[PDB]
Amino acid sequence: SLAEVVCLEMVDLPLTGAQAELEGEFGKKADGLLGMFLKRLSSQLILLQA
Amino acid sequence: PSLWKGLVGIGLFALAHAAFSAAQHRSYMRLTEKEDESLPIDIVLQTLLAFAVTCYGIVHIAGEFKDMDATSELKNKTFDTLRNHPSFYVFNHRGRVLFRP
Repeated sequence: SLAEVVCLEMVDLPLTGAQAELEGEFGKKADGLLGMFLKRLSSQLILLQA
Repeated sequence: PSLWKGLVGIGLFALAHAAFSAAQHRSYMRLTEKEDESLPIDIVLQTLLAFAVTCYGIVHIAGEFKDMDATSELKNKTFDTLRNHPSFYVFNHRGRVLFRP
């Protein structure tokens, strides 16, 4: 059936398990600066644990 | 005190951590293609504080100054340490017959 391709599109593969964390720490919109600080620190802590 | 070295060390560590945080944020912004392109003020404050602390620390660990007036270094000298010439030393004194003949 592939001898008569009529349309073709190239979609990007989903995000890796590592690139999935970048959405977590950035974009959570913490209330204050001290909260965002601990949030980013905890994300980097999970990264160093991994 | 001698704790300025630890101060500049902690400052440099905080600066490296802020650099890593900026790298992460840049990677995220290039991943999602946002038109804001604004670094988080949370990491900017850390970068500025670490820079200030580290600069103030290295200003202190650089070493102290010394007076320009030469008459200030010789104020404690005495003639007992200026008459002696290490080149013209002679060993035929009484110290040889007195101390350990």
